[PDB]
Amino acid sequence: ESSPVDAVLFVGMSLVLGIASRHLLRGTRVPYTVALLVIGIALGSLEYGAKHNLGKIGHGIRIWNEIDPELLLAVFLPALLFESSFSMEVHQIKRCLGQMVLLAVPGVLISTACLGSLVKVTFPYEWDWKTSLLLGGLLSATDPVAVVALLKELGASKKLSTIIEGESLMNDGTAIVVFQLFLKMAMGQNSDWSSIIKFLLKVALGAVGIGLAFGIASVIWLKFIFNDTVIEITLTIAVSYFAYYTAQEWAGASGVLTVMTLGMFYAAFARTAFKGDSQKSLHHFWEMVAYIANTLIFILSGVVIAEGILDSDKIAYQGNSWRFLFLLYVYIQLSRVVVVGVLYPLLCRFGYGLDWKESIILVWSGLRGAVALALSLSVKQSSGNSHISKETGTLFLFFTGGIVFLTLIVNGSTTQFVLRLLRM
Amino acid sequence: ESSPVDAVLFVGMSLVLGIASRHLLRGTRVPYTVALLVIGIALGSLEYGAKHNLGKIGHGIRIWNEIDPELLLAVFLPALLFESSFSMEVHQIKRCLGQMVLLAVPGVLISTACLGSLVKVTFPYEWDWKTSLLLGGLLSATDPVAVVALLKELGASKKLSTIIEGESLMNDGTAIVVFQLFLKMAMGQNSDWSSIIKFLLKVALGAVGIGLAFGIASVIWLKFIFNDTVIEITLTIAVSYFAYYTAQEWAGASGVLTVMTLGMFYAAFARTAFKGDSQKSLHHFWEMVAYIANTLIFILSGVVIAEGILDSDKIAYQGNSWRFLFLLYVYIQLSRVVVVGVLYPLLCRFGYGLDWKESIILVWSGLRGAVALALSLSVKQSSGNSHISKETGTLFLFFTGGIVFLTLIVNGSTTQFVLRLLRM
Repeated sequence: ESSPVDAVLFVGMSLVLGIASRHLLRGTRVPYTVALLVIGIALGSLEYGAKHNLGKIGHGIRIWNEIDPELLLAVFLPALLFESSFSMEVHQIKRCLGQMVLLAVPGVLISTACLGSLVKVTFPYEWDWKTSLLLGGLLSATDPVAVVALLKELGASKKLSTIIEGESLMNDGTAIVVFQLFLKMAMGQNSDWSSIIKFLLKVALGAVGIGLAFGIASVIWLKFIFNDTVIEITLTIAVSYFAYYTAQEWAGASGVLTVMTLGMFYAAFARTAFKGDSQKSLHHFWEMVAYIANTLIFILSGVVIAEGILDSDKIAYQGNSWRFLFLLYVYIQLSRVVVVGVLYPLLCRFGYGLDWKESIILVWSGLRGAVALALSLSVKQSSGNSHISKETGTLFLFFTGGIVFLTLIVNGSTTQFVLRLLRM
Repeated sequence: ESSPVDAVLFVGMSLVLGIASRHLLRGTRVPYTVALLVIGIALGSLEYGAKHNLGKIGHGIRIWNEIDPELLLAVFLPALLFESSFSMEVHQIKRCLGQMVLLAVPGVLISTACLGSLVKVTFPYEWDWKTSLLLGGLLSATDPVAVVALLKELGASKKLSTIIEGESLMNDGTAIVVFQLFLKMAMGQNSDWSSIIKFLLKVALGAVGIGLAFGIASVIWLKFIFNDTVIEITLTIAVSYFAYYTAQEWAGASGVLTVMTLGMFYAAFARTAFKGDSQKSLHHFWEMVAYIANTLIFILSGVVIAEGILDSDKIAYQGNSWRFLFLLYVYIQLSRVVVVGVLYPLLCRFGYGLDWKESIILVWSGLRGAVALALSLSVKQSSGNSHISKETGTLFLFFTGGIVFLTLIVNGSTTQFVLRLLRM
C-alpha cells in the first residue's frame, strides 16, 4: 500500500513517457511539453476523476501527488534553471546586457501590473490585491527552454535569438521575486509598503551575493581539483543543490536566484577551472537533468490539476473558469504589447536595437513553460490556509496549466507561421 | 520540524564531504570510502550517541534515516551496480568466461558455507542457521569499484586486473541471490528443499531474461533514436531504474541482477548503437552516479550503524562484538583461502590460468565494499520482527561495517605492500 519504491516507478515511467514524446514530436510544430501535459491530465483524470483502481502506477501517482510544496522547488527549479543559467554565452550578453535588463526587470514589473490589474477588475471569483498580483507575477514567466528550442529549431538572427534567449533567463529570476513577495503577503503578512524594500534587499540582493560566494568558492576548489571529471560534475550538483538550500532555508531568500547566479558565474568563467574533457560532458549532463525536471514538472503538473479540479468535477464543470482562461490569454498578449511598447524608446536605442519585424517576433515569443507551472504547483500544494484556500491555490494551477498549454501550442505555431511569412 | 527539504541538505552534504575525502585521500593507500564511513559514524554518534541537536543537519539525517528497505535497494544498488556492468570490456572477458564463473558462482556457494558454519558454531548471540548463513552469504560480496581502483591505481597486469575485475562483477550478483534466499527463509519461510529450487528457478533466472528483454528493446529504440545524447542518457536511466522495478516489484525477482545484466548487455552488444558522442558522456555520467551512490551508502551505513549501536550503547559496550568482528575477519581470510584453493585445480586449467603469484594476489584481495554494507543496511531497516529482532539486524550492520572498514583500511595497504615485496 503506497510502498515508497513505487515513487521510483514514476521516475521510471514519466521519463520514458517523456522520451517517446520527444521521439514522436521532433519536427512537428507542437513541442513535447504539451504532449506531456495532456498525458498527465488524462492520467490524473483516470486516477482521481473516474477514481479507477490503476495499481502500482496509481501508488506512484499518489506518492508524488503529496510532494512537499518546497521540496518540489528544491528538487526541480535548480534542475530546471541551472542548465539555462549555465548554457548561455557571455560574449553575446556583454553586448546586450542593457537591452536584457530593460526587457526583464521593467519587462516584468509592468507585465505583472497590467495583466494582474485586468484580472483583478475582471475575474468574479472574489480575489484581492495580493492574491491576484501573485498570479500576475507567477504567470509572467517565460520558459528559457522552449524559447531556445524555437530560436534554434527555426532559423533566425544570431542577435535576435540572443535577445529571446537572454530575456527568459532573467524573466525567470524576476518573476520568482514578483511571485514570492505577493505569496508572502497573501499567506502570512499584509500589504506592508514599508518592508517591501527590506524584502527586496534581503532576497535577490543577497541571493545573488551568496550565489557569487558559492561560485567563487567552487571555482577556487575546481582550480585546486586536478584532472577528474566525475568529481567536477558531482561538485556542480553539490554546490547548486546545496547553495539553494543555504539560501532559501538558512537565509530566507529566493534560492532560485542563487542557483541561477551560480550558472551565471560558471558560464562566465568555464575556462579557468573546467577542462576541455569536462565541457562536452557537463553540458550534456545538465541538459539531461533539465530534461528530466521538465518532464516531471509537466506531467506532475497535469496530475495535480486533475487532483484539484477533478475531485468531483468541482471546478471543471464551472463555466467561470473555462471561458476565463482565454480572457487571461488575451490579457497576456496585451501585457506583452504594453511591455514592448513602453520600453521601445529605451530598447531600440540600447544594445542592438530592434527592427519592426524583430519587435513583432519578440512578441508572440514569450513562451510560458515549466517555471510558471512549478510556481502554480508550489502555491496549490501549499493551499488550504485561511487566506490562500482551495478555491484559489487550485485556480492558479487551472489557469497556468491551460495558459502554458495554449502559449506552447498556438503561440508557437503562429510564431512559426508569421516567421515564415515575414521574411528575415 | 523534520521538513522534507532537509533531505536535500544530506544530498548537499555527503556529496561535498565525499568530494573532500576523494580530494584529500587521492594518493594515499586507504580509499575515500573509509573516510566516508568514519565521518558517517561520527555524525551518527553526535546525533544519537550524544543526542546533540545539530539542527537542520539533524533533520536531514532523520529524513535519510527512515529510508525504506526496498527504496534503499531501488535507488542505490541499480546505480551502484550499473557503472561497472556497463563499463565492462567484453573482448577481454570472452577469453575468461569459465574462469569468471568458477570464481563467482562456486566462488560464493562455497565461501558462504565456509563463513556461515564458523560463525554459527562460534558466535554466542544465539543465532539460527538461516540467519548465520544469511551473514555468510551477504558478507561474501566484493565491490567492483574498490578492486578496479586498486588494479588501475598502479602497475598491474592484463590477465590479473581482468580476473579480479570479473570476479567482483559477479560476486555481487551471486551474493545477492545467496542473500535473498537466506533472508526469505529467515523472514517467513521454512527450510524446504524444493523451496530453494523453485526460488532459484524463478529468481535471477527470470531476472536475466527480463534484463535481456529490456536491453534488446532499448537497443532497438536506440537504433531508431537519432542523434540525441540526452535522450539516450535519459533512456538508460529510465530502463535501468524501471526494469529494476518491473523485476523486484512486478515479478518477485532480484532486480539487482536485472540492472547488472542490462549493464552486461549494453557493454557487449551496445557500442555501435551509441554514437561516439555518447561513449564519452555515459562513461562520465554513470561513473558519477555510482560515485554518488557509493558516497551516500558509506555514510548512511555509518549513521544507521550509530543509531543501532549507540542508542544507549546497547551493543557498543558489549564485549561480544568489539572482539568478535576480528573473528569474522579471520573467517573471511580463511574462506578466501579455501575458495581459491579448492577451485585452483580447474581454475589454472581454464582461461588464462593462474600462477602462484597470481593466485596469492587473487586471494588476500577480497575487497569488501558498499554492496555488502547496503545489504546489511537493508536487513537492519527490515529488523524489529520476531524471527529477526532489532538486535539481529543491528548486529548484521555492525559486523558488515566492521568487515568493510577492515578490508578497506588494511587489505588494500597490505596488498600494495606485498605486490612490491613479491616483485610484481
